Amino acid sequence: MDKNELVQKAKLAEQAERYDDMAACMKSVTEQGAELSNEERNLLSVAYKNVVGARRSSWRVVSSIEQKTEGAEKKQQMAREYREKIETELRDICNDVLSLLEKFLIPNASQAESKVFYLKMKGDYYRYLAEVAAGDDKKGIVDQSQQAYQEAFEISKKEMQPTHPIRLGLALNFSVFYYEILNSPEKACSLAKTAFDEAIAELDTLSEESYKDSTLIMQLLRDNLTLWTS
Amino acid sequence: MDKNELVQKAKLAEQAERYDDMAACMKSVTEQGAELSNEERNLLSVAYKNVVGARRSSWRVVSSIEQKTEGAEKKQQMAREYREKIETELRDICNDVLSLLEKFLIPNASQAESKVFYLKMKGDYYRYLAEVAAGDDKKGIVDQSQQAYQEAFEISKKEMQPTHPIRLGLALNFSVFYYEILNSPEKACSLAKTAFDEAIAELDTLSEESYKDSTLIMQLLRDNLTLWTS
Amino acid sequence: SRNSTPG
Amino acid sequence: SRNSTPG
Repeated sequence: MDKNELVQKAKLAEQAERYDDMAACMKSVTEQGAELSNEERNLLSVAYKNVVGARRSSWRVVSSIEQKTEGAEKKQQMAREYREKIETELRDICNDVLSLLEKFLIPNASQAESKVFYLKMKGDYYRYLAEVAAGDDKKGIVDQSQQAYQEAFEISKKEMQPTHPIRLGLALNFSVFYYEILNSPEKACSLAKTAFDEAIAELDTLSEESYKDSTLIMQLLRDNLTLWTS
Repeated sequence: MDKNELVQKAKLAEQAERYDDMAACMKSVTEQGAELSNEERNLLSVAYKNVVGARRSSWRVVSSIEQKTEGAEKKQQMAREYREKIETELRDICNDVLSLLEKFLIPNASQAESKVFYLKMKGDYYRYLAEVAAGDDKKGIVDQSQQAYQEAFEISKKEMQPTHPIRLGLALNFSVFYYEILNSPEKACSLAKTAFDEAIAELDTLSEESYKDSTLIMQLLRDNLTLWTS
Repeated sequence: SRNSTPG
Repeated sequence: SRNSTPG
């Protein structure tokens, strides 16, 4: 229906913790073809993060059971087939978001922070595909994630202040990508440490609108550094 | 579509927190027509409690928003329509459980304990229908809930010890029924107090296997009594 | 809020 | 466990 109606229904779905509904509303908003407001952008992101996150969690649980059932052929087969079912849902969700990003969001982004936001999202959803990719497809998926993060990184470093919440969150996820997907603790820590240190030096550039998100992400950056250097 | 296989898949689904899957597996097991083991009964009950519980939670959120948007016509109408959509899901879930109870679970129950368990669950799911019933249908739904609880109540008092977790849990939910559905606080308090006091009087009837469940439910009974007399 | 049985 | 950005 009307864009404003869909956005109101997405907020209702979020309150009700019905994230399938809320992703469906925000997808319909995106498909209308107009650049998303900051509020609409955030609602889209929250929705799909919760939808995919449910599958990521289930996949880890079942994949682990599959691993620990060697020698019990029937039980292992059933865990494998359930894992594969969950993977298919997970892949379809990622491909859903990635398609919206290619067709609507990235091409229509007129401001640098919008472009960085959507390239970060692209990096994120390819990273979730990389988490479950095996064999032949993985290197190509990993490279798509890296190229999106890297372009987002260069743009943010040129256009956005160190305390900008989107720049900080990009550093956080790109650093996780280096740690978990590229298995390089050193580059992950260097990226997180620089982001934290450069923001720490400019706290007077925070706004009443940005400081809660920005200071949360700095705490997550340091938490990752603490974890990775113990 | 083999039973032992369906049960194993339900356990996987539970581990994965995919309760729709887990309810579907145990619906299929129930429809095979044989009396459920205690393990199968608990899987069925846990699955549907989570499935219906998500809708009940969402319904309360949206119903609260609907009430708080009085005087805001567009917002309230959108909340109403979303509440009605959730209600349809909730009714369909309850109708599925109630049909399994009528067709398989109650007729197949060969022991007093599981007779009480399934009549309690019939009372519960008619109570959940009552929570969202309006108009002409509500009286008959409330009557169905009460009649199922009452029969369960009579069998539990005749056949089970006062510390039995199923007898105690039946008293807890029947008391909530009186308080919330029948708007009868004095009856609710009398029922909860009697159940607590009769268990306190015979704590030697606790078993090591289930004393934790029993004492938990006794605390919940007194917590309701405290809330309703405060 | 009042409690019903967890199961 | 490590953290990525919420939502």
